[PDB]
Amino acid sequence: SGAIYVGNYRVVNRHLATHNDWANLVWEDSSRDLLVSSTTAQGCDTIARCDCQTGVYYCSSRRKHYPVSFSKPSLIFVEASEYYPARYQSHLMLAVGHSEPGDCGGILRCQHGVVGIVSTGGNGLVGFADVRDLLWLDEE
Ligand SMILES: COc1cccc([C@@H]2CCOC[C@@H]2N)c1
Ligand SMILES: [Zn+2]
Repeated sequence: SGAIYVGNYRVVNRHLATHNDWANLVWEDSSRDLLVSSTTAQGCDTIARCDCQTGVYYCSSRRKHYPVSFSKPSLIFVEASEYYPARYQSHLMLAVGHSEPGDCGGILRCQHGVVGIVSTGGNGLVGFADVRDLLWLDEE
């Protein structure tokens, strides 16, 4: 589980979005596993605006933050899960590292701020949904 809180936006894994999120939906892309809902309070996360390929992600299933190299956001084939059929997830970054399903929402961060959230992985990989193209998260 986990979320990014930037301005009056909450960014979650689409597959973990709650009832209030949809009701309060701003934007969702099933192909990115992202959902942004509206918030009453102001968030204090900074979104990275960069092409960093190194960062640190939180792994709830190890209670540990791991330094990782990761691929640039790409269209990647992702095996079926309980939440999605087998399909090409867009804007997805892979690293070698431990993840289990429940680690989705863990932040990946570089020196510039939040890069993305754990979305997929397994067999020693972890996939992160990029949020760094979502320039509108920083305004309105
Ligand atoms: C971060 O998310 C993860 C991490 C590990 C495994 C999975 C699921 C396990 C079931 O088969 C589909 C996926 N590979 C997701
Ligand atoms: Zn960066």
